[PDB]
Amino acid sequence: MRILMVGLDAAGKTTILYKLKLGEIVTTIPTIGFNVETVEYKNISFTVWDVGGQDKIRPLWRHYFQNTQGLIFVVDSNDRERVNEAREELMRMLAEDELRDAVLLVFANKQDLPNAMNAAEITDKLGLHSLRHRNWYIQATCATSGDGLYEGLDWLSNQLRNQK
Ligand SMILES: Nc1nc2c(ncn2[C@@H]2O[C@H](COP(=O)(O)OP(=O)(O)O)[C@@H](O)[C@H]2O)c(=O)[nH]1
Ligand SMILES: [Mg+2]
Repeated sequence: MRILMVGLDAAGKTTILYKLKLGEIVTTIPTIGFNVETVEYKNISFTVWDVGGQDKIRPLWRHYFQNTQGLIFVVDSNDRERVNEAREELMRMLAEDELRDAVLLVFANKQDLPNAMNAAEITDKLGLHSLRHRNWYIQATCATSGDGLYEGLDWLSNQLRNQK
């Protein structure tokens, strides 16, 4: 099954995967620049990738959103420099029908980081403090140890299957 674990560059995508261990990741280069890591094997299927509009205008993203039922948002809580880079992509995932119920799994790892915004504004400059109604979920995620990952994956799985 497919859950699009979206996230910026160096957020934590490869680590989470390092744990799950869906087998050496085939990191090929589809479009001049746009790389996608089809980390899809067995029950789990993660079409890995990064942000960037929608490549050099190709309907592959749409076909992903259409068939996908999952939604794992990994927010480099630290990257406070490009902060809105997510909001920019998310911009489309706003109205999009294909991904209505799809539970957005806000894995907010890298919060305790000295660089990142102070403790309180952690969930501020993100916009997840006021944005409600949308289907989402956010718990303290520690990929290194493994914490955060459990509650997230389980909650998502249950919600999606149960909601319908
Ligand atoms: N200090 C520390 N480093 C992290 C954290 N989690 C992962 N990183 C490291 O940051 C780097 C980028 O993560 P990576 O998995 O390669 O990200 P991806 O590029 O977005 O797939 C790797 O060197 C990770 O080990 C964390 O919260 N604390
Ligand atoms: Mg990669």
